[PDB]
Amino acid sequence: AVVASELRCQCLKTLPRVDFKNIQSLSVTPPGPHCAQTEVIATLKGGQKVCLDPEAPLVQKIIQKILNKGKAN
Amino acid sequence: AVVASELRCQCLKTLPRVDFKNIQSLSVTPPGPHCAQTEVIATLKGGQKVCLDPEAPLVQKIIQKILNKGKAN
Repeated sequence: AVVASELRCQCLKTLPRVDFKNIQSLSVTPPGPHCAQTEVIATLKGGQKVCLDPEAPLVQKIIQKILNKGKAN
Repeated sequence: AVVASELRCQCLKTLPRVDFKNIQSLSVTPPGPHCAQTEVIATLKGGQKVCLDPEAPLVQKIIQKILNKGKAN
């Protein structure tokens, strides 16, 4: 009945460091006529994704750590 | 008939800086039993997405520029 998903953002909320070690995927997109702020979408290991910080600026470090965690090639 | 998408990666190839200013979305995911390397997926403005560098390490700068391009709040 009532509405809980309209002119809000990319998600009701977001995490600054979703189950990091679990983060098995990520999705960053700019804001729109409501999100009023960039937002991302990270997936975890096991089957559980969601929306994360705005480009994880404060968590960027831990993020750059997740992005640089592919130094196995 | 022939197969062109098997034990390869997240995409046939990837861009180090897809239509950046157009990049209207992004998706970063780790490699698997074939990609042998982290890969991402960025979308452009107009309706055209694809796979980008591996966390755009060399292009990370221009990327951090796209991630920090939300300083309008």
